[PDB]
Amino acid sequence: SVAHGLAWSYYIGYLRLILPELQARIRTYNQHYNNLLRGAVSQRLYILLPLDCGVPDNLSMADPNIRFLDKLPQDRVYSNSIYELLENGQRAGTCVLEYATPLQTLFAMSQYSQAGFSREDRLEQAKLFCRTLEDILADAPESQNNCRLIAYQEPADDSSFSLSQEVLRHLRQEE
Amino acid sequence: SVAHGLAWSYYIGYLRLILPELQARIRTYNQHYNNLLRGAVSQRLYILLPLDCGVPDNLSMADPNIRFLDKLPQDRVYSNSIYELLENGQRAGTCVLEYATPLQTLFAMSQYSQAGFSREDRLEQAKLFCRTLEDILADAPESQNNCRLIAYQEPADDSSFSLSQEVLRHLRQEE
Ligand SMILES: Nc1nc2c(ncn2[C@@H]2O[C@@H]3COP(=O)(O)O[C@H]4[C@@H](O)[C@H](n5cnc6c(=O)[nH]c(N)nc65)O[C@@H]4COP(=O)(O)O[C@H]3[C@H]2O)c(=O)[nH]1
Ligand SMILES: [Ca+2]
Repeated sequence: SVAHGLAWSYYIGYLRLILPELQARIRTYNQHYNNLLRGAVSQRLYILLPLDCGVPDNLSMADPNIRFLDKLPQDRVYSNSIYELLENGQRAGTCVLEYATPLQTLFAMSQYSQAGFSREDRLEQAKLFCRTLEDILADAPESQNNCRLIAYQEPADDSSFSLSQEVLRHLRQEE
Repeated sequence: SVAHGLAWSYYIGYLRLILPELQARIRTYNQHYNNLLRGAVSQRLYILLPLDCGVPDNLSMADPNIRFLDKLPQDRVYSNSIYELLENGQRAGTCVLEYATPLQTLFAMSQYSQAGFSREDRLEQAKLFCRTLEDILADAPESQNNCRLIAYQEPADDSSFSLSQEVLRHLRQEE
C-alpha cells in the first residue's frame, strides 16, 4: 500500500517540522501584522483531504466562499496561506488552510498507465492515507493539537456540497 | 510497508519532473565551461542509495575522492550538484550526483520511538525502496536512460570503503 509511505513521509518531511512552530507564527501574525478589519486567524493547520484526490491549483476556485487573505509569515521556508470563510455572504472564520499534497501523488499515479493504479485503487489508498496519518498524529500529541484533518467524500448532487461549509464544521467544533 | 509509497512519491514528485530537463542542463553546462573542462560532465543523474540510510550533510565528507565542483544551473527550482571523482590522484570522472532523499525518511523513522521501526526494519525497507524504484524506472525507459541507481552497503569486516569507486564502477559501464 503506497499510502503507508505517503503518510509517513508527509509527517516526517513536513508536518513534524512545520507544526511545532505554527502556534507561534499564527500568534505573531495576529499581534503584529496590522490591517484594520482583518479577523483573528484561528489556531491549527486545517488540511483538506478529498478522498477523490482532486486537488485544485486555486483553492478559491473550488469554492467562491473560500477567499485568499494572506501568506502566513515565517530553518527552512514553508508556504502556508490564510483564507477567510464566507457563509451567506458573511465572514464566518479565518484560518490556515491547504490540501494534503500527497493526494496529488495518488492522483498522478491513477493517471499514469504503467502504475497499474485504478480509481478504485486510488480511493482505497486515499482512505488508508487518512487512517495512517490520523494514527501517526494520535501518537504525536503536539502535532495532533496543531492540525485538523478534513476528510470528505463528495455527494453526487454537488449543489448539496460546500467546501467552505466543510471547513466551517470543523472550525466550529473547536469553539 | 513504507518503501513502495516512498519510491512512488520520489518518482512522481521529483524524478519524473527533473529528469526530462537534465540532459539539456548538463549539455548547456558543458558548452558554457568547455574551455575549462578537460572532460565533459557525464550525462545522467547518479543517485546514491546507501542501504544504511546514512545521508551525510554533504557528499564531500563521505570520500576525499569525491569533490564538489559546482551547482548545475537552472514553477519549481531544483538544486543539483556536479562532483569530480578522483582515482589514482587524478580526475577520473565528473557527474551530477546526489543521495536518494527518501532514505532520510527511513532513517528518521528508525530514530522515532513511536514508529516502532527497527534498524532491521529500516534495512529491509531500504532494499524494498531500491527494488521498487528500479522497477518503476524500467517501465519508464525514458527516465531509466536518464539516471542510475547506486545502491551499496559498507563492509562488515571494516575493510576500507571507497564511495568514489562505487560511482566510477557505474559511470564506466556507459563508456
Ligand atoms: N504542503 C507542503 N507539503 C510538503 C512540503 N514539503 C513536503 N511536502 C509533502 O510531503 C511529501 C514528502 O516530502 P519529503 O519527505 O521531503 O520527500 C520528498 C523527497 O524525498 C523527494 N524530493 C522532493 N523534492 C525534491 C528535490 O527538489 N530534490 C530532491 N533531491 N528530492 C526531492 O521526493 C519526496 C516526495 O516529494 P513530494 O512528492 O513533493 O511529497 C511531499 C509533499 O507531498 C511543503 O513545504 N508543503
Ligand atoms: Ca455531480
